[PDB]
Amino acid sequence: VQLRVFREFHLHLRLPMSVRRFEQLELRPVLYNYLDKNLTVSVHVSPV
Amino acid sequence: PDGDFNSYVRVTASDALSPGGVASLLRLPRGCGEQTMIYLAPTLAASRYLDKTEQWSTLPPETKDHAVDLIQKGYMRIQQFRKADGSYAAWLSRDSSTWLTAFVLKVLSLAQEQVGGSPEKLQETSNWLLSQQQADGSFQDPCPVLDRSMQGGLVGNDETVALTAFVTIALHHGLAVFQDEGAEPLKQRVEASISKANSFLGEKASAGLLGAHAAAITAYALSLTKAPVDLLGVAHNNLMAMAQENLYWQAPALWIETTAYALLHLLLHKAEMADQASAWLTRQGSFQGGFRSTQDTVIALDALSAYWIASHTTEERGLNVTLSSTGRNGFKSHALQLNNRQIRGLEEE
Amino acid sequence: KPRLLLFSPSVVHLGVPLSVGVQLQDVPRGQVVKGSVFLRNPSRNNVPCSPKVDFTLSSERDFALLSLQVPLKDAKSCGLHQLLRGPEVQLVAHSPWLKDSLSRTTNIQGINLLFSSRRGHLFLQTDQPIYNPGQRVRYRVFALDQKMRPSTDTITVMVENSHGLRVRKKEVYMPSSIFQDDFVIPDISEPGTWKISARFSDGLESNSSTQFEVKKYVLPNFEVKITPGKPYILTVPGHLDEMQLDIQARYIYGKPVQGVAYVRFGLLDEDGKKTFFRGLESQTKLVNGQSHISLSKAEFQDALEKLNMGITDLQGLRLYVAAAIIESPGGEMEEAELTSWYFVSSPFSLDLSKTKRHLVPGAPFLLQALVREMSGSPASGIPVKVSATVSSPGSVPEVQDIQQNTDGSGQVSIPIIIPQTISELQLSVSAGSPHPAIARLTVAAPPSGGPGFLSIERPDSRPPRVGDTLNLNLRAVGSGATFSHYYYMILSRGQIVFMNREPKRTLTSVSVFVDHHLAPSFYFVAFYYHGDHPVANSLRVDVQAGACEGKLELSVDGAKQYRNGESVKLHLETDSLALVALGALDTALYAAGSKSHKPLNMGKVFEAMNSYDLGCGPGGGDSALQVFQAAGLAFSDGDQWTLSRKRLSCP
Ligand SMILES: *[C@@H]1O[C@H](CO)[C@@H](O)[C@H](O)[C@H]1NC(C)=O
Ligand SMILES: *[C@@H]1O[C@H](CO)[C@@H](O)[C@H](O)[C@H]1NC(C)=O
Repeated sequence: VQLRVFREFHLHLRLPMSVRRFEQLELRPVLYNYLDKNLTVSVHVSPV
Repeated sequence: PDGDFNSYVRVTASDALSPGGVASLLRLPRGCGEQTMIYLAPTLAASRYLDKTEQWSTLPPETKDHAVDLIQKGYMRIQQFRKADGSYAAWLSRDSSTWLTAFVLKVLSLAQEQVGGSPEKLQETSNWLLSQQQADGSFQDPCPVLDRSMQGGLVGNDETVALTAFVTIALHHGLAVFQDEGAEPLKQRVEASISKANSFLGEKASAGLLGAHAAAITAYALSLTKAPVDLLGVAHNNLMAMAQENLYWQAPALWIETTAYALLHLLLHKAEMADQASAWLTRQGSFQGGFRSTQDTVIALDALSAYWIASHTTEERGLNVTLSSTGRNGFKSHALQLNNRQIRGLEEE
Repeated sequence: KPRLLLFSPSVVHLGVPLSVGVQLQDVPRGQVVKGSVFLRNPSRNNVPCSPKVDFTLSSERDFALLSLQVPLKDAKSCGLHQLLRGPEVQLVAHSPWLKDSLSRTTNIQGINLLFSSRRGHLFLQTDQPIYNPGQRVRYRVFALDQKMRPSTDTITVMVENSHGLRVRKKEVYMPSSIFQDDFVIPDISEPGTWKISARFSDGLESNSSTQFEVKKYVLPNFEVKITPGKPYILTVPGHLDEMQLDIQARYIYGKPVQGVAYVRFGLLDEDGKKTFFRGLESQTKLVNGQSHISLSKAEFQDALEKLNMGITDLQGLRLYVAAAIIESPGGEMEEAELTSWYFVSSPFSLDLSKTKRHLVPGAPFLLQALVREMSGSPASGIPVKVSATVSSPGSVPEVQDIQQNTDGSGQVSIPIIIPQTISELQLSVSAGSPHPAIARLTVAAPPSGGPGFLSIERPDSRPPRVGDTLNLNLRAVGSGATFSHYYYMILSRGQIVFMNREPKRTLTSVSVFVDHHLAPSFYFVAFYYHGDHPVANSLRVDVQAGACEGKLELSVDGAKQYRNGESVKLHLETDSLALVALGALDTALYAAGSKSHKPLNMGKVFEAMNSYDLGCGPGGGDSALQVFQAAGLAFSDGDQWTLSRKRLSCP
């Protein structure tokens, strides 16, 4: 039984398998906007 | 220093006679006390050869029961020719013969696995055989067999030594069917008699100048009956010194009989040497209507069955490995074993 | 003249009952026979290691189907496992009537069977198809017997490494016919394919296996699929067709993908050597998630000439196309490859495996063919032309031409007529036009002077479903009408199932109810006695694959769309109390996996059930013994018998 899930507006984040410590990397989360209305959002990463 | 340590061990292990010809020997015994043996001996030899070689799958199951009933009738055939002391002469009125009693004893002993006959009757036959022993362990035949061409290689330069060896062979064959309890003096005297006979055979073999067939049967009798080290060694050395050359020795029945006896003796003792003898024997037996005399049939069939059962047997080919080491985690030793493990060359990690 | 028949499967599986059918032929009405039947080892001694089963026969009841157990304990007792060469056991039917009536040499009649050790079915399942190194693996194994019911026997699972080394072994005592277990892949495991096996403890050769690939991966976001316009390319010297492809990119949740597709072309040989064209590459955007590309004939020929090659060399080579699309503006890239675009000289195919061989003379010969597209679904409406030459029966050979269009699933049944006294038949089949697919078949007629022939006609040439009756028309051709009954039997999954007796009329019709214990195929063997000789014929019927014995419908009523965290109502329904083994799997795993790894569906179950069969070929034989041997029987009446199987697999 195929059972698909959807959000119509979501964040997709794909981290690598592993990263050496002290080595700079770049995160590229992508916003998907499948709604019918042009939007505007603010994106930030929670410090830790 | 703050790394992760892992260890892995992996142990990779890297690894006959045609049924129709032998089947034709099944013939219903008929005739006098000698003709019944004439018919039965190749028949029982053929039954045993097929039975041990597992060639029944090439014949209908009705053949097996027919052979069983035939052998039962043949065994019952000589029960009316038995004398008072189990002499088993050619006739009730005629006198007995040592070779005839030996042959009857051997056949009855070899045919006791299918039908249960009273061993107490076989005790009297063994007793009669013992009663004719001489001072040095030899035996004398009161009357020669009526048919001389069926006796095989017994006739020749020497006859007494071969007759004694054959009688000892028959006694050893009948020794297995002896009851595990009762008649203790009987078995003790049988052991003493056979030991004396092996001593005599070893002395004669050391003396040498014996016939080829006689030397072969004496060597086989010594090897089978647990001869002493010196006598067995000298007999074996005498036998191998007369080996000829895959061709070994339409061949005469004497050649077939001596080759079969040598093959059986050597198998009792198999590396690049029995193969040529077995191949020559099989080629000789491939002749249409081959194995003329009864003795050659019996001995060749027994030798070929023994060779087949010895050659086709396999080996376990097991393996065991144990690792022991000392570390901060106390002490621990670890054992792993591969084997056939239902998979040729099992590999473990 | 009186005879006692004896039928049994060719191969015995130890620990599973044997279906032995006995029959009495040409017996006076006043004779009633009674006896016993048992197995027997010929070598060790006549020690029957099987419970003797009695049978009573008479004129009114001249046949009886007995079930003969072969327990493991007795079979081990007789030394059947101590045999050196040849796993062969004998079956014997002993009755005092034989000696009393026929005055036979001995009252033992039987066959030389060939035992085996397979028994029951085992099915293995894993958590997911492809695993990351250092990730837990959960597997469960179900155990069933040959009757397809749950079993409580004891199995011994074992895992294997990619190199082939054993890694873990266990033994279980199932009370519920399911065994679940977990194990961890070592973190440093190299990429490869691991295998999990499971066999019955007693049965050495009753193993069953599953595979799962181990590979370092990150689960993808979208899947790329390349679809050729046609699954073949015509390299016939007359013309070369167009080469066109459609590449589609689709997110896992359904929405299309916006991005740029970069495609490269090349040649690829069956060995595995790829030769790319330094050129001919395509870089096109994706509209609605699909991009249409094609290779023109002129540019393809130019590329071929630049490679120092001609179009004649494209015999076994295939065009290999690789694509690596880049999503925009996400930036993620995914790759796809095609390795199934063969170069062919004919756009169709022919499968004459359904056609019988050495069929009887005097009755129509049905040629059955399955026209199928080159790497595709079976065709329909494609004309098939058959040229059948009936070779010299005493005069010059005569040819016939018959044309018929395939109906559905490619099946075509062309009834070429054959006269009596035929010598041989030569068949030239051509499917489609232009560029036809040509096949040939030669059939040799049976030797003359036979006691007759039996013709089994099937009015309907379509696979019966389950629960539908099947009608076959028996007829006797070229024989004397001295008998009174036709004797027929059914053989499904290697065991005799049915055995009956139909009276003889003009065009006798037999009806067999296709039950649930006959799937997925069965053999219909019928025969009759023309004096003192058997005349037999056989036939194979493939029951159409459909529903189960029971049922299980997992249905979620509503739309496919959902939202994360939602509650979903899952309904399960059966016909009795059952242990439903559930599992929900992501779909991006299939995209991640390099190679397809199909799950356990009804096809695998059907293959498992019929893998125990002993039948071989589509049926038919030159004599009765050949027919029975092809079917998988062991016949012995007293004058004829079938030689033992040489190996488990048919030639
Ligand atoms: C959203 O953006 C587009 C340009 O990307 C602009 O033309 C449009 O007016 C905006 N609003 C919509 C689509 O409702
Ligand atoms: C069972 O094991 C044998 C080797 O013993 C193997 O060849 C065979 O393919 C296995 N059967 C399966 C996996 O169904």
